[PDB]
Amino acid sequence: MVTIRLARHGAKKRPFYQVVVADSRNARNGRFIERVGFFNPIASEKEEGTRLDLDRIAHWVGQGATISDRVAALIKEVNKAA
Amino acid sequence: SKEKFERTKPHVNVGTIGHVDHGKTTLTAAITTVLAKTYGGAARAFDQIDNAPEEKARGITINTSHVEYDTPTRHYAHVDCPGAADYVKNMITGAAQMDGAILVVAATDGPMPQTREHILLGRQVGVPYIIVFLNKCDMVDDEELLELVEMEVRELLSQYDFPGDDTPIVRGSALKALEGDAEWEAKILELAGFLDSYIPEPERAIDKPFLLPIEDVFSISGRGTVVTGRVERGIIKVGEEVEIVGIKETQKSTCTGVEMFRKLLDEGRAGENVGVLLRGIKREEIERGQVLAKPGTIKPHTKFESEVYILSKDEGGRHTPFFKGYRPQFYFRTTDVTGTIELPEGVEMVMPGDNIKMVVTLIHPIAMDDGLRFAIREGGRTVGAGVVAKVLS
Amino acid sequence: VTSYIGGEGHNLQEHSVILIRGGRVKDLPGVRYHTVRGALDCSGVKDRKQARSKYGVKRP
Amino acid sequence: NIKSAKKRAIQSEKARKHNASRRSMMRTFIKKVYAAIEAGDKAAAQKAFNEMQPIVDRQAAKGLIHKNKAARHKANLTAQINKLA
Amino acid sequence: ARYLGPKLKLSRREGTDLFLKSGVRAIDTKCKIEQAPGQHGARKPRLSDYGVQLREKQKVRRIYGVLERQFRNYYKEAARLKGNTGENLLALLEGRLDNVVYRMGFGATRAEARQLVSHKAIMVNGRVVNIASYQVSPNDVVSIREKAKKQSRVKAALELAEQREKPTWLEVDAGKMEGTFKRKPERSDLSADINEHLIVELYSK
RNA sequence: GCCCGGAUAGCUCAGUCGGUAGAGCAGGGGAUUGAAAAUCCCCGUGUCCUUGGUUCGAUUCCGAGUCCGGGCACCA
RNA sequence: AAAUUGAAGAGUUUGAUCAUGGCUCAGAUUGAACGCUGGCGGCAGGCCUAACACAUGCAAGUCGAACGGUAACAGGAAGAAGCUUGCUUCUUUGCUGACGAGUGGCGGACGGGUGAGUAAUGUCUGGGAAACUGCCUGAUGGAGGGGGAUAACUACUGGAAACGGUAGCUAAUACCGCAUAACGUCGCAAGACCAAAGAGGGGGACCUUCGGGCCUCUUGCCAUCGGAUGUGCCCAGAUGGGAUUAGCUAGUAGGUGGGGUAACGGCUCACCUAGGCGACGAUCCCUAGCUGGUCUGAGAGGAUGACCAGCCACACUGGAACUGAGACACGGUCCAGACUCCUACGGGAGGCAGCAGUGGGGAAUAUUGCACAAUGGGCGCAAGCCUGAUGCAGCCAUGCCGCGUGUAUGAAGAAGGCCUUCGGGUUGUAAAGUACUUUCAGCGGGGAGGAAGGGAGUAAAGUUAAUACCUUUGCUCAUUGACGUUACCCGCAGAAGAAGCACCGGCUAACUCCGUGCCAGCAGCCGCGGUAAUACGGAGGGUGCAAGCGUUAAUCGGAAUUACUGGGCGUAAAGCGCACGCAGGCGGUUUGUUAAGUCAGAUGUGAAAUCCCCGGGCUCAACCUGGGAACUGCAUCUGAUACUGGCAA
Ligand SMILES: Nc1nc2c(ncn2[C@@H]2O[C@H](COP(=O)(O)OP(=O)(O)NP(=O)(O)O)[C@@H](O)[C@H]2O)c(=O)[nH]1
Ligand SMILES: [Mg+2]
Ligand SMILES: [Mg+2]
Ligand SMILES: [Mg+2]
Ligand SMILES: [Mg+2]
Ligand SMILES: [Mg+2]
Ligand SMILES: [Mg+2]
Ligand SMILES: [Mg+2]
Ligand SMILES: [Mg+2]
Ligand SMILES: [Mg+2]
Ligand SMILES: [Mg+2]
Ligand SMILES: [Mg+2]
Ligand SMILES: [Mg+2]
Ligand SMILES: [Mg+2]
Ligand SMILES: [Mg+2]
Ligand SMILES: [Mg+2]
Ligand SMILES: [Mg+2]
Ligand SMILES: [Mg+2]
Ligand SMILES: [Mg+2]
Ligand SMILES: [Mg+2]
Ligand SMILES: [Mg+2]
Ligand SMILES: [Mg+2]
Ligand SMILES: [Mg+2]
Ligand SMILES: [Mg+2]
Ligand SMILES: [Mg+2]
Ligand SMILES: [Mg+2]
Ligand SMILES: [Mg+2]
Ligand SMILES: [Mg+2]
Ligand SMILES: [Mg+2]
Ligand SMILES: [Mg+2]
Ligand SMILES: [Mg+2]
Ligand SMILES: [Mg+2]
Ligand SMILES: [Mg+2]
Ligand SMILES: [Mg+2]
Ligand SMILES: [Mg+2]
Ligand SMILES: [Mg+2]
Ligand SMILES: [Mg+2]
Ligand SMILES: [Mg+2]
Ligand SMILES: [Mg+2]
Ligand SMILES: [Mg+2]
Ligand SMILES: [Mg+2]
Ligand SMILES: [Mg+2]
Ligand SMILES: [Mg+2]
Ligand SMILES: [Mg+2]
Ligand SMILES: [Mg+2]
Ligand SMILES: [Mg+2]
Ligand SMILES: [Mg+2]
Ligand SMILES: [Mg+2]
Ligand SMILES: [Mg+2]
Ligand SMILES: [Mg+2]
Ligand SMILES: [Mg+2]
Ligand SMILES: [Mg+2]
Ligand SMILES: [Mg+2]
Ligand SMILES: [Mg+2]
Ligand SMILES: [Mg+2]
Ligand SMILES: [Mg+2]
Ligand SMILES: [Mg+2]
Ligand SMILES: [Mg+2]
Ligand SMILES: [Mg+2]
Ligand SMILES: [Mg+2]
Ligand SMILES: [Mg+2]
Ligand SMILES: [Mg+2]
Ligand SMILES: [Mg+2]
Ligand SMILES: [Mg+2]
Ligand SMILES: [Mg+2]
Ligand SMILES: [Mg+2]
Ligand SMILES: [Mg+2]
Ligand SMILES: [Mg+2]
Ligand SMILES: [Mg+2]
Ligand SMILES: [Mg+2]
Ligand SMILES: [Mg+2]
Ligand SMILES: [Mg+2]
Ligand SMILES: [Mg+2]
Ligand SMILES: [Mg+2]
Ligand SMILES: [Mg+2]
Ligand SMILES: [Mg+2]
Ligand SMILES: [Mg+2]
Ligand SMILES: [Mg+2]
Ligand SMILES: [Mg+2]
Ligand SMILES: [Mg+2]
Ligand SMILES: [Mg+2]
Ligand SMILES: [Mg+2]
Ligand SMILES: [Mg+2]
Ligand SMILES: [Mg+2]
Ligand SMILES: [Mg+2]
Ligand SMILES: [Mg+2]
Ligand SMILES: [Mg+2]
Ligand SMILES: [Mg+2]
Ligand SMILES: [Mg+2]
Ligand SMILES: [Mg+2]
Ligand SMILES: [Mg+2]
Ligand SMILES: [Mg+2]
Ligand SMILES: [Mg+2]
Ligand SMILES: [Mg+2]
Ligand SMILES: [Mg+2]
Ligand SMILES: [Mg+2]
Ligand SMILES: [Mg+2]
Ligand SMILES: [Mg+2]
Ligand SMILES: [Mg+2]
Ligand SMILES: [Mg+2]
Ligand SMILES: [Mg+2]
Ligand SMILES: [Mg+2]
Ligand SMILES: [Mg+2]
Ligand SMILES: [Mg+2]
Ligand SMILES: [Mg+2]
Ligand SMILES: [Mg+2]
Ligand SMILES: [Mg+2]
Ligand SMILES: [Mg+2]
Ligand SMILES: [Mg+2]
Ligand SMILES: [Mg+2]
Ligand SMILES: [Mg+2]
Ligand SMILES: [Mg+2]
Ligand SMILES: [Mg+2]
Ligand SMILES: [Mg+2]
Ligand SMILES: [Mg+2]
Ligand SMILES: [Mg+2]
Ligand SMILES: [Mg+2]
Ligand SMILES: [Mg+2]
Ligand SMILES: [Mg+2]
Ligand SMILES: [Mg+2]
Ligand SMILES: [Mg+2]
Ligand SMILES: [Mg+2]
Ligand SMILES: [Mg+2]
Ligand SMILES: [Mg+2]
Ligand SMILES: [Mg+2]
Ligand SMILES: [Mg+2]
Ligand SMILES: [Mg+2]
Ligand SMILES: [Mg+2]
Ligand SMILES: [Mg+2]
Ligand SMILES: [Mg+2]
Ligand SMILES: [Mg+2]
Ligand SMILES: [Mg+2]
Ligand SMILES: [Mg+2]
Ligand SMILES: [Mg+2]
Ligand SMILES: [Mg+2]
Ligand SMILES: [Mg+2]
Ligand SMILES: [Mg+2]
Ligand SMILES: [Mg+2]
Ligand SMILES: [Mg+2]
Ligand SMILES: [Mg+2]
Ligand SMILES: [Mg+2]
Ligand SMILES: [Mg+2]
Ligand SMILES: [Mg+2]
Ligand SMILES: [Mg+2]
Ligand SMILES: [Mg+2]
Ligand SMILES: [Mg+2]
Ligand SMILES: [Mg+2]
Ligand SMILES: [Mg+2]
Ligand SMILES: [Mg+2]
Ligand SMILES: [Mg+2]
Ligand SMILES: [Mg+2]
Ligand SMILES: [Mg+2]
Ligand SMILES: [Mg+2]
Ligand SMILES: [Mg+2]
Ligand SMILES: [Mg+2]
Ligand SMILES: [Mg+2]
Ligand SMILES: [Mg+2]
Ligand SMILES: [Mg+2]
Ligand SMILES: [Mg+2]
Ligand SMILES: [Mg+2]
Ligand SMILES: [Mg+2]
Ligand SMILES: [Mg+2]
Ligand SMILES: [Mg+2]
Ligand SMILES: [Mg+2]
Ligand SMILES: [Mg+2]
Ligand SMILES: [Mg+2]
Ligand SMILES: [Mg+2]
Ligand SMILES: [Mg+2]
Ligand SMILES: [Mg+2]
Ligand SMILES: [Mg+2]
Ligand SMILES: [Mg+2]
Ligand SMILES: [Mg+2]
Ligand SMILES: [Mg+2]
Ligand SMILES: [Mg+2]
Ligand SMILES: [Mg+2]
Ligand SMILES: [Mg+2]
Ligand SMILES: [Mg+2]
Ligand SMILES: [Mg+2]
Ligand SMILES: [Mg+2]
Ligand SMILES: [Mg+2]
Ligand SMILES: [Mg+2]
Ligand SMILES: [Mg+2]
Ligand SMILES: [Mg+2]
Ligand SMILES: [Mg+2]
Ligand SMILES: [Mg+2]
Ligand SMILES: [Mg+2]
Ligand SMILES: [Mg+2]
Ligand SMILES: [Mg+2]
Ligand SMILES: [Mg+2]
Ligand SMILES: [Mg+2]
Ligand SMILES: [Mg+2]
Ligand SMILES: [Mg+2]
Ligand SMILES: [Mg+2]
Ligand SMILES: [Mg+2]
Ligand SMILES: [Mg+2]
Ligand SMILES: [Mg+2]
Ligand SMILES: [Mg+2]
Ligand SMILES: [Mg+2]
Ligand SMILES: [Mg+2]
Ligand SMILES: [Mg+2]
Ligand SMILES: [Mg+2]
Ligand SMILES: [Mg+2]
Ligand SMILES: [Mg+2]
Ligand SMILES: [Mg+2]
Ligand SMILES: [Mg+2]
Ligand SMILES: [Mg+2]
Ligand SMILES: [Mg+2]
Ligand SMILES: [Mg+2]
Repeated sequence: MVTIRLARHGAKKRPFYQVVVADSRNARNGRFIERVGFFNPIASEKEEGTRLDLDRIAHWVGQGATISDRVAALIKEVNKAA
Repeated sequence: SKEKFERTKPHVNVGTIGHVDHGKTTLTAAITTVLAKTYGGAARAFDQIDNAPEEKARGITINTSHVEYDTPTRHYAHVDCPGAADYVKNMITGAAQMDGAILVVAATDGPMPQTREHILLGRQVGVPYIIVFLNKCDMVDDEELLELVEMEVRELLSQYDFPGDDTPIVRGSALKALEGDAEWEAKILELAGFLDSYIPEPERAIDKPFLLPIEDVFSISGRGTVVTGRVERGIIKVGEEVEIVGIKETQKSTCTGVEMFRKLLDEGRAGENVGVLLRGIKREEIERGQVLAKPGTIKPHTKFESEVYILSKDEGGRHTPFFKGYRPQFYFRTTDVTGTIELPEGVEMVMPGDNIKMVVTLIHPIAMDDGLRFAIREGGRTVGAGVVAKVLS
Repeated sequence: VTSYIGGEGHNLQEHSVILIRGGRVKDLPGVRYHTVRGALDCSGVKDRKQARSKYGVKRP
Repeated sequence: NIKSAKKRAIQSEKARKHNASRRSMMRTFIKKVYAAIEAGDKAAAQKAFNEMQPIVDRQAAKGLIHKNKAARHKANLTAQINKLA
Repeated sequence: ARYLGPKLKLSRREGTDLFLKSGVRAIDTKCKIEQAPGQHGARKPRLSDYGVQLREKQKVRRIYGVLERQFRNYYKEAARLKGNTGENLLALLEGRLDNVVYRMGFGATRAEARQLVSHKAIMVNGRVVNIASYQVSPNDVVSIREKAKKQSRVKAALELAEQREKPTWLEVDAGKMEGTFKRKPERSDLSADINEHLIVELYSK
């Protein structure tokens, strides 16, 4: 099963997640098909915070790829009309 | 290493003293089987007190073995000393930690040369109390012969400066109590009563900072190097900073579990024999004689002034003068060490039976402070007691 | 191998376990090592002040 | 061993007792056709083929045998019946 | 981390006045400058080509108060940056906060300005800064916080800055201890004495 | 934790059963050379591993140690 | 708009010289070690050697919404008995919630670890058909009617234990028929043949025989054709060293036919032919995980493959298969072997190259910590449980990077040291002294951000006979942090707690004086020391780095000293003693003509990280991070014909 999940990079106490389309069996930081945006929880109100390319999500979710508990919330965060 | 040791009943360090082949080790075995059966503690046996090839083909004991027998009032911790003339060095370590001895004189042979040598070492080191035990009895079926030996022991103790006539002498066979004779089982149950009555609750130093002299080092397969010894002062909590000071140099370390006869502890209090497990130390690099101190409290020294009291023929020591360059053995807390003597100006010779101060350069540095008590020995016998005056290094 | 004993005076004799580093002396032909003064049974040089990491001596 | 999922040891042993018996049954019905092949006309061989055809297809559906295994034992075995007889 | 030794000794060895012990008084005349580096001060040096490079490097270090490890890092940034390697070396040094705080006149010496930066006095763009090495970006506003504003060391040290040349690239208010760093410093604006070319020559080999 | 061996002037070795230890090879002093090497003329240059004891007297006889050698064990 | 801005020499053969040519040195760099000295912090890292041997706890379970269990356990409900009639005793009740032990599902094959083997079975780059694919996901349509078992539990025994047997007994999504089946499988087609499992949340109406049936809805089950993701297999080139290894090879090389493989194949057989590889290095021997990269370099190259990422390989040693969608299975099974193991002598264990930790080896390398709070993973509708994966914490200057250790004034140019032509100089504004700070430690108080959620509510929607239940939801509640005495802030006290260690003859920045006398010692190269040492030892003085500094080892550089870019061979090292000559390298000249080379274009690809440039975020930096460029390539496809090749003439 392909799944859209966060990768967890960044320094100690300073996380930075690469949301990424990968196989369930592969490790968190390991193999993936292609990365599809990112997430930064320690960004705060500034220029950049969270980006998520919604065109590539239709190629995976439309076919048959699950979305993780956190990445599903960021699709709600980016919104369809807000 | 599983069952947690509950801190109930005061801890007391007991141990057997006496002549060679006199019932000293066999007494220890009798005390276990007697106290385990009636009260209902842990059993154990005689063979465990001394196995190895060295204590089987021979029969004699070398190593200071330990035993843990419990009674309603107190929790005793035994120290079975060797006894022979060859093994006085590893005895003194066992005798120093011991609070109240159990002397062993026998009704057939009576007081013999080592009994005098053992009690002499007991005084100068630190043996407050002592209890006699006649360890044959049955072999000579007589009322007059057995009681004449009791008289000579009272004389021995009182001559060498102990209470003597006040000490509770006990009679009883060690081998008869090993099997199951009702009269002889009860007579060594009586010795447990004499231990509670005569010896008081010992005075500990649970206030001034941590110190622990190492009596014997181990290497436990799985956990690491362990050091045993009575905690001279202070306490030991698990995961605390501990500095090892003495011979060679000085090394930083941390405690990772204290124990009491293969049982876990939280706080290793003062005045009780405990096995401290140190972190990241090899078997060879940590040797016997070194002390587990709290960092900063004590510093290793190779030179010091000290008020030495030399002994005379009557008290038992040297009987001739000596000059700078003389090298005897200085027994501090556990181990001994050799050192050159440098006398003060205006003192041509040191006569026997005299009070003087002197600078002593030791070959190995040992951890010491001002007001530490030591006993000088040389040539298989005592020489002089004393105290440390000033640090130099 | 043979190894040079630098500094003035040494405690080495018969046996005594010592540490060896690389370095030719360029005078004794064949001797192509140096004993590390301070490490193991090889002690420091007695009464040195200048250059004491070389020769393994502590502060005064 | 040092695990409570040793059920799979006794469960897999329990499987192959069953799994070998249904497998052994299948390959004997296939042997029954190869026995009929050699000295025989188109009559006895095709009777054995009609008997094993339901058994080989069935065992393929249960995941014992793969569907291509079953497909060959029809493909090659019909070719022995058709070419010789 | 810092020098913290005899400071005017460094000036005699180098020869020229390094502004290490500039302080309240203008001119020193209290060290036998030039002709006494040490005991053997009367010894005229032969001074090789490697010497003059090393002397010029050690001069620029000791003026700005930077060690070789951090100074060699300025060269590595200076090489990668555009323009000229020589001009980049010194432009990056001048952009330090302890150097800017000195040039504004909030510190008699550069070591005083460094301590003033380190001890939570200095504040830039509404944010306190402790780091002397803080690269002051173009268009900034360094200043002193209101708790430590108009303390005894700063008011006297600001009167010294009137006698100084005063840079064109930065401006100072002087009333409320508020500075304004505007553009990057030009080569011809400052110094006109410390050679950059010889420092580029030391590191390239 | 205990059994055993080993140590003699700068180096390699003799000498002892209490009678106070020597040999070569070095090293040093002088005449000679810038200093040497030889040449010539004179010297052991010593805590008998350390220290104590039995004695009139101990390298030598008997303890206790030093660092090193090899041997056997104990698992809070 | 930005993506390379890049190439240094010096000492040393000689009385001197120019050349040749080694030797050494100045720079980067590390998984480092060692010596001396050690304040903090931040981010990284931390058994390279014995793939040596291992005690202890722990690293994989999970659902009651599969099933018997009316339950091992703890607790409500119809009813019971004592007596302080609600306090106590106590049988029934899926019936209180759940769940010890089972039975079945899915997991255990992922995640972790380590490079022993492997020089090609492997890896890389680019292609290619003969394939399979649990979970996810498109479509179509099923799922109908039966049976015999079987554990647990008893019952009864065997065993020291591990672990059984014998008598029942019973449940299912376990199990097997049967009907049922096609664009499915097979056949030339006609034909034949091939499956399923059921659950849970609610109900008006009417059957009640009360176990309700039947509407409901979510989820599962089953067949096919599919996507997606994995994996299996094939080819081409590339991927170390040795010819003081020259021949190797019989299922070997190919065919026909049978078997077997998910799939094709000497995969494997039977016969048939006599091959196949080999000088563009087979075979044999030694060494080796491989790549993205790393370090170095002006670049070509040279070295290297710790950490992060992909692939392979292996799991106590040597084998085999079972189960499964996937293993010939790290914490499964079965044998055998070596070593530890416990017993009752019958027999049993056991597998740290999961995480801690031990001994041993070594120059050398760490806690038997906390936590699932986040991020993934496993099962489950979920809640949650599980997780040494991950996130933290401890230790270690092992690195990279930041801030420390005061800051002004200060002449008697003090004392003391050190030097002197004894006039003085120098240490030295150094110190003391006065003026000030108060970072960081040390105390005392504020306090984020890592937190998205999940639940009890609800609202309309969803959904239906229904103002239900689930799908989506938006509003009200009270909560979720191992880190944590957190990041950071603010008050306190007072310079207070906070500096070494190399070197100083030349190369190479910096000099005197004493001690010693080819001795003691130094030395990276040359070389210093023989009684006036700048080189030895100390002292003063300096210089260079500074919480580091040096020494050692290791790679490249300089070395144009293996030279493709870029060297030579009369006398310095170096033309075989001289011919002939096959294979091989090269080839006059003009027409053709292809298009192999070559060149141009175009598309696909060259994983991500790394590097590089412009940004951005941590007080700054290292560090993290967005986008770009790049990934110098390889493939195919279209062209160009000058050159080179081919084929003619
Ligand atoms: N007849 C008899 N013999 C006894 C008695 N107690 C002890 N013994 C014997 O005396 C001998 C001494 O043995 P043991 O006690 O081990 O010696 P020890 O007293 O420890 N001295 P060491 O350890 O120095 O040899 C043994 O043979 C023992 O059986 C007793 O009461 N009666
Ligand atoms: Mg894989
Ligand atoms: Mg937020
Ligand atoms: Mg006797
Ligand atoms: Mg005994
Ligand atoms: Mg005896
Ligand atoms: Mg007798
Ligand atoms: Mg007698
Ligand atoms: Mg440890
Ligand atoms: Mg097993
Ligand atoms: Mg088994
Ligand atoms: Mg099955
Ligand atoms: Mg069969
Ligand atoms: Mg069969
Ligand atoms: Mg049929
Ligand atoms: Mg089945
Ligand atoms: Mg199946
Ligand atoms: Mg630094
Ligand atoms: Mg720094
Ligand atoms: Mg260069
Ligand atoms: Mg001579
Ligand atoms: Mg002479
Ligand atoms: Mg002479
Ligand atoms: Mg002479
Ligand atoms: Mg003369
Ligand atoms: Mg001489
Ligand atoms: Mg470049
Ligand atoms: Mg050169
Ligand atoms: Mg040169
Ligand atoms: Mg020559
Ligand atoms: Mg030369
Ligand atoms: Mg010359
Ligand atoms: Mg020349
Ligand atoms: Mg180190
Ligand atoms: Mg070190
Ligand atoms: Mg060390
Ligand atoms: Mg730190
Ligand atoms: Mg870390
Ligand atoms: Mg390893
Ligand atoms: Mg192995
Ligand atoms: Mg092992
Ligand atoms: Mg065990
Ligand atoms: Mg184990
Ligand atoms: Mg536990
Ligand atoms: Mg476990
Ligand atoms: Mg239920
Ligand atoms: Mg339910
Ligand atoms: Mg299944
Ligand atoms: Mg793995
Ligand atoms: Mg990992
Ligand atoms: Mg891994
Ligand atoms: Mg491991
Ligand atoms: Mg690797
Ligand atoms: Mg490939
Ligand atoms: Mg490829
Ligand atoms: Mg490809
Ligand atoms: Mg399918
Ligand atoms: Mg399945
Ligand atoms: Mg699922
Ligand atoms: Mg689906
Ligand atoms: Mg469907
Ligand atoms: Mg029907
Ligand atoms: Mg029917
Ligand atoms: Mg039915
Ligand atoms: Mg039925
Ligand atoms: Mg049935
Ligand atoms: Mg039945
Ligand atoms: Mg049955
Ligand atoms: Mg049934
Ligand atoms: Mg089924
Ligand atoms: Mg029918
Ligand atoms: Mg039928
Ligand atoms: Mg039917
Ligand atoms: Mg029908
Ligand atoms: Mg039909
Ligand atoms: Mg049909
Ligand atoms: Mg049909
Ligand atoms: Mg078909
Ligand atoms: Mg067909
Ligand atoms: Mg049809
Ligand atoms: Mg059915
Ligand atoms: Mg079924
Ligand atoms: Mg049901
Ligand atoms: Mg129901
Ligand atoms: Mg109903
Ligand atoms: Mg569905
Ligand atoms: Mg489904
Ligand atoms: Mg498909
Ligand atoms: Mg599918
Ligand atoms: Mg398969
Ligand atoms: Mg690279
Ligand atoms: Mg580089
Ligand atoms: Mg470069
Ligand atoms: Mg080059
Ligand atoms: Mg390689
Ligand atoms: Mg390699
Ligand atoms: Mg490496
Ligand atoms: Mg590794
Ligand atoms: Mg790591
Ligand atoms: Mg790792
Ligand atoms: Mg990896
Ligand atoms: Mg692969
Ligand atoms: Mg593969
Ligand atoms: Mg494998
Ligand atoms: Mg494997
Ligand atoms: Mg393993
Ligand atoms: Mg195996
Ligand atoms: Mg195997
Ligand atoms: Mg499966
Ligand atoms: Mg199978
Ligand atoms: Mg399959
Ligand atoms: Mg496994
Ligand atoms: Mg296996
Ligand atoms: Mg695995
Ligand atoms: Mg394991
Ligand atoms: Mg296994
Ligand atoms: Mg066999
Ligand atoms: Mg076996
Ligand atoms: Mg076995
Ligand atoms: Mg491990
Ligand atoms: Mg270890
Ligand atoms: Mg070791
Ligand atoms: Mg270390
Ligand atoms: Mg825990
Ligand atoms: Mg919890
Ligand atoms: Mg989770
Ligand atoms: Mg699930
Ligand atoms: Mg589900
Ligand atoms: Mg667990
Ligand atoms: Mg844990
Ligand atoms: Mg650090
Ligand atoms: Mg270190
Ligand atoms: Mg100070
Ligand atoms: Mg000052
Ligand atoms: Mg001052
Ligand atoms: Mg002061
Ligand atoms: Mg003041
Ligand atoms: Mg303050
Ligand atoms: Mg203040
Ligand atoms: Mg603070
Ligand atoms: Mg505090
Ligand atoms: Mg929230
Ligand atoms: Mg929070
Ligand atoms: Mg929810
Ligand atoms: Mg809810
Ligand atoms: Mg609710
Ligand atoms: Mg609701
Ligand atoms: Mg708090
Ligand atoms: Mg907490
Ligand atoms: Mg103050
Ligand atoms: Mg101070
Ligand atoms: Mg003199
Ligand atoms: Mg002389
Ligand atoms: Mg001489
Ligand atoms: Mg001499
Ligand atoms: Mg030197
Ligand atoms: Mg010469
Ligand atoms: Mg001279
Ligand atoms: Mg002189
Ligand atoms: Mg000289
Ligand atoms: Mg030099
Ligand atoms: Mg010198
Ligand atoms: Mg010197
Ligand atoms: Mg200086
Ligand atoms: Mg200095
Ligand atoms: Mg460093
Ligand atoms: Mg270094
Ligand atoms: Mg090197
Ligand atoms: Mg080269
Ligand atoms: Mg080279
Ligand atoms: Mg040449
Ligand atoms: Mg030629
Ligand atoms: Mg020649
Ligand atoms: Mg030639
Ligand atoms: Mg010729
Ligand atoms: Mg010839
Ligand atoms: Mg050609
Ligand atoms: Mg040609
Ligand atoms: Mg041509
Ligand atoms: Mg040709
Ligand atoms: Mg031509
Ligand atoms: Mg033409
Ligand atoms: Mg033409
Ligand atoms: Mg043409
Ligand atoms: Mg053409
Ligand atoms: Mg054409
Ligand atoms: Mg072409
Ligand atoms: Mg073409
Ligand atoms: Mg064409
Ligand atoms: Mg081409
Ligand atoms: Mg091209
Ligand atoms: Mg092209
Ligand atoms: Mg890339
Ligand atoms: Mg590169
Ligand atoms: Mg920034
Ligand atoms: Mg900024
Ligand atoms: Mg980036
Ligand atoms: Mg990018
Ligand atoms: Mg691009
Ligand atoms: Mg790349
Ligand atoms: Mg590349
Ligand atoms: Mg390309
Ligand atoms: Mg091509
Ligand atoms: Mg083409
Ligand atoms: Mg064409
Ligand atoms: Mg042409
Ligand atoms: Mg041509
Ligand atoms: Mg042509």
